[PDB]
Amino acid sequence: MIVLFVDFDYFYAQVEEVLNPSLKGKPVVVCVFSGRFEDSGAVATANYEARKFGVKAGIPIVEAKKILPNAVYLPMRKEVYQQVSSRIMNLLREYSEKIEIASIDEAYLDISDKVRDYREAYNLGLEIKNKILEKEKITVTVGISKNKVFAKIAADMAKPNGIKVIDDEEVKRLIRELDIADVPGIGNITAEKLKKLGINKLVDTLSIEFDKLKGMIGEAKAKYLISLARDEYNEPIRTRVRKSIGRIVTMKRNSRNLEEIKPYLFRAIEESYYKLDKRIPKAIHVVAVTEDLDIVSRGRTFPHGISKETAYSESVKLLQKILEEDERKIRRIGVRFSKFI
DNA sequence: GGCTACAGGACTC
DNA sequence: CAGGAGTCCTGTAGCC
Ligand SMILES: Nc1ccn([C@@H]2CS[C@H](COP(=O)(O)OP(=O)(O)NP(=O)(O)O)O2)c(=O)n1
Ligand SMILES: [Ca+2]
Ligand SMILES: [Ca+2]
Ligand SMILES: [Ca+2]
Ligand SMILES: [Ca+2]
Repeated sequence: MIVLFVDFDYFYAQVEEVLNPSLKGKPVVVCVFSGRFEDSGAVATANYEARKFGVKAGIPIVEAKKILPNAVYLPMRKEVYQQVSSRIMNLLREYSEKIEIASIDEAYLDISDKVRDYREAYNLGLEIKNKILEKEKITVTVGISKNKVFAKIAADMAKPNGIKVIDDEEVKRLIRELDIADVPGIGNITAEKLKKLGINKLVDTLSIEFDKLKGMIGEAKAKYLISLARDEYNEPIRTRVRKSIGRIVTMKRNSRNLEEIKPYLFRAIEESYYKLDKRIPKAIHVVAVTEDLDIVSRGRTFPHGISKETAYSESVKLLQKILEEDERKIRRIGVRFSKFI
């Protein structure tokens, strides 16, 4: 199989640049203002200008400002980025029916039947990079390999504004050399408990007792890593269908007071229903982020669709449930709908 | 034993 | 100083 992965560069930031070219060349920081106090919130993402100085996704906005006080701080305008995204996804579909839109920012294309080899695949990569630049002036990075995991690693190595092919030999080389931390799906926690078994590379999973790998990191995860080490990994490119829709908001104040939280919970429901469009969920979950950043939740599945009214009442019951079974204070409250009809 | 629901865990962008 | 949205897996407990 031949997979061609497309990853838009500093997507949110670049879209802002396309809409306002004077930004070009400056450090741009796209932010999620929380509402609690001046500059409370976090960085959603930033361009390379800002990034090369340590301003990265997830850090607090005030910390970003300490590092880059004169950078441009823009509020997230997701709907805008989503519309530009949708248009680019449509361009990619001209290249293949077997397409997987993994996020607002990435897409996997199976071009096995469009191209004969990696040479023709690389060339198809330039063709795509060019198309997107012509139509939307967005630069992207193209990763190419025999499966989704290595096509993504390929792009991770070539961004930004790049294109890279990882043929069969480098796959073998990477299995040996590549820091297993850089493997998609392995975060700090997993990587810590991995690399602490001397497993620092994909190969190391082959020589360790299985019940043991699986003891530290779970079955699915160990099979995944091993199948990759054996160069026997295969996951087809697939149309993705959204399985949940939700909304979570940050309260001005942390609270444990039911009447004080309801307003937030209710607004989160309204926004959620809106996004459901015509989907009818059978399940609802009330999600709360506590005082200390711990996530708690209580849900319920119904044998029928959930009307907005039923969502309102059930959410309060679920919220009460949380309040009763957890003495902590809530800082963020929301809901998530799933199991659509 | 294994399938279901539910709640938490970990990860990705 | 700690936003937001969405996905997959696992441990536990009911049940067949
Ligand atoms: N922690 C994070 C990470 C990403 N984001 C959002 C979700 S999608 C948008 C992608 O922006 P981005 O900077 O282009 O992400 P990348 O790491 O792919 N940058 P790139 O090198 O272009 O692929 O960032 C976020 O809100 N919070
Ligand atoms: Ca990405
Ligand atoms: Ca990107
Ligand atoms: Ca063509
Ligand atoms: Ca990692």
